[PDB]
Amino acid sequence: PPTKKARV
Amino acid sequence: GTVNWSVEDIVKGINSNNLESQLQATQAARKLLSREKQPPIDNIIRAGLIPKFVSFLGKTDCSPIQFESAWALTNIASGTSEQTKAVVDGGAIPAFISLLASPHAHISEQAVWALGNIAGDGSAFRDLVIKHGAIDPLLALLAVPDLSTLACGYLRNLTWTLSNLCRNKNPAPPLDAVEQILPTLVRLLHHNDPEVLADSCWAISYLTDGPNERIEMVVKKGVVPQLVKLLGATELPIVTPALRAIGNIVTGTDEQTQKVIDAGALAVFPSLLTNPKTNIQKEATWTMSNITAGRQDQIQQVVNHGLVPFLVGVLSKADFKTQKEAAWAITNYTSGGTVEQIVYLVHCGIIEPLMNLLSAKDTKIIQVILDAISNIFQAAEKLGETEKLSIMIEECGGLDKIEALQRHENESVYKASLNLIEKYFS
Repeated sequence: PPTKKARV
Repeated sequence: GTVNWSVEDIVKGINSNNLESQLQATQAARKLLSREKQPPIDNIIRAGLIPKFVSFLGKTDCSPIQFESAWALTNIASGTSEQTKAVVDGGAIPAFISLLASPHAHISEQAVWALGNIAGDGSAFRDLVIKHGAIDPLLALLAVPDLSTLACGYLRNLTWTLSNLCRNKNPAPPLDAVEQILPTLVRLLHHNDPEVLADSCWAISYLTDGPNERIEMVVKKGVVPQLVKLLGATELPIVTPALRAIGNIVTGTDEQTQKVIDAGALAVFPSLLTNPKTNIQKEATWTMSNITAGRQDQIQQVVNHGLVPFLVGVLSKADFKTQKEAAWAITNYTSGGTVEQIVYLVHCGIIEPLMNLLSAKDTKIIQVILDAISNIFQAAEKLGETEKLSIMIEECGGLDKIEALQRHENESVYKASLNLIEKYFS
């Protein structure tokens, strides 16, 4: 899983 | 119209003395930052807006601006370590923790997400989020009779942020934090949503990636049978972390390994060792190599489950990394096994692929194979059959490889190979 993620 | 604002207009609106103009400009910022193409994170930071956004997090009488600024700050914190640090430096951690208690679920969820990004930067920010007191309120959001009453996306974000609080080493998370989180994690590991299951498994894999005391904390909560069930899942995003966790656990004591065996894990390895995904095959073979480094009864259970032919198969044909792990499994098997177990190994066809792998450009695998060959020859000695084995090795062409190894660079290599020649082929 990604360490971070943006909300789009 | 909060679409395609200039940064200068956003600054103008946020510097107004009007909470609704500030709300409009913050929404415009959010929309800039939530586009896929090169969101202007650094321009927003340079405009000096983070402190304003953080202050907006506390505006309880204007929940829209709480939500808009939470989203903007989430996306800034999703960037590089410098950008995440910019968010932390503005005081965002305590403000987001305070928003965890919002009566508005989309706002609490956005605070969960932001804290996940901050903690996901690394060990220091993870531990700083913990020190500011995030765990209690996070877990409170999950303290319901049935997780199914929560919205799917909300539950997924909570699980993911929790997994980031379990992630990373040097140092690993604080022991008390792990103990506080584990019961909720175990409850999430039994939930029916594939993404929640996957991220719960990842968290468990992080927590078992360490010394035997961490492994034991996890194993004591009783998760091994559920991990074995998930090891059998059809979704690969679940199998992968479940297998990672099982492999970690079998790096531990012989008793923790035995808990893995008793839960039925070995029955899954016929498929894992033939899985079309290379990384699954490789991690399954690594796990096997740690199981064959165990006790003679554990080797025997590897035998009873029919797994030696699957190791012969991986040695015969697989990704080279997988083949190297298989060679390790064989050396461990022969180092710990009884004479009968090693004989069985030979009867399954190990010799020819083991020999064929000696033409590898990797020195480590050559050392490992030569050690395995020596151990097998020792068992043959104990039976008085060394000539049979020597003939086998010669017939498939391995003796030529061993002789070629006499002129090898590495010291241990030619030491080993000429020992073999002088001891069994003279």
